[PDB]
Amino acid sequence: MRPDFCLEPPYTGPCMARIIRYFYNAKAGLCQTFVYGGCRAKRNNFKSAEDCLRTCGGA
Amino acid sequence: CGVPAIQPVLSIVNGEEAVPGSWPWQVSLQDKTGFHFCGGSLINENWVVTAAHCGVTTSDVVVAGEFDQGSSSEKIQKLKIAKVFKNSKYNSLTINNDITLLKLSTAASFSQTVSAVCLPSASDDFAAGTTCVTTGWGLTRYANTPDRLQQASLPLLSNTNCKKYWGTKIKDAMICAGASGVSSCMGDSGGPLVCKKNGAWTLVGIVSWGSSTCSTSTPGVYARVTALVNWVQQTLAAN
Repeated sequence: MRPDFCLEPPYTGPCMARIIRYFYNAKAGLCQTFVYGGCRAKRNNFKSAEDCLRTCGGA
Repeated sequence: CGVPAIQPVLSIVNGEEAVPGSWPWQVSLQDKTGFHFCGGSLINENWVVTAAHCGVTTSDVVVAGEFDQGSSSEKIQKLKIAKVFKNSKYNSLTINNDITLLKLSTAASFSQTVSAVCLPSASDDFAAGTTCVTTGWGLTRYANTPDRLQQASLPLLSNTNCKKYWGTKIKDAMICAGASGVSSCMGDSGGPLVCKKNGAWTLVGIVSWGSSTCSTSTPGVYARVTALVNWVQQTLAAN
């Protein structure tokens, strides 16, 4: 089992930055990159693929 | 400050390509690989002002004198960051007080394409309806960033009119502009919103947040420099 936040689609947020973050994609089983706006990040938002896989792998 | 050696020509979503080097204070904030994540403005040879949510670190670099990010031959200045001064009052929940200062390791070499923007006085009053300009390499369509620097003219909005849309999300260190057919977008954050003060381009806002789809009919929100300039001056004086 894994946290439900791992199943949420990536959330860019309202800020206008172009920051590379990782999110777990349950459809592929891998952590993918996405553009984060810089504020109000949801939990399926990681600074590294490793952090993401350790938190959401297998969801 | 505020006087480009190369004059801009004005007729970011629905903006236009800027005249190369016409916004000399505009810098690109990039990681160690050259990836652009935010914009910023030079306020002097050793300091850059940007947004706090950009999360700049001493591992990132300030790129000055740039126009075409797709041109490897274009001459630019890659400047290292010595220290990052994030306003301690930055609210990560409301996004208020969204400003950060970057102290460069080595001073930038001012020239025809690299110079500073002017800072306003805390008591300056830039009236609603005033036509200002914002620039940056943010998305032009809500997608990859445009290679060449973009610009857009847009009006400042009264807090009353801005709140007609954003309501109580508008805080005291924020100023709105836009909802006029143009919009800042991913990659523009930290960049400048400038208006002329006695003929000199002065930093009135710092790209912060807004429509999650970069809608051109919605007010764009910027960090209000007049409400944060005293903090800027105090930081420079102590460093």
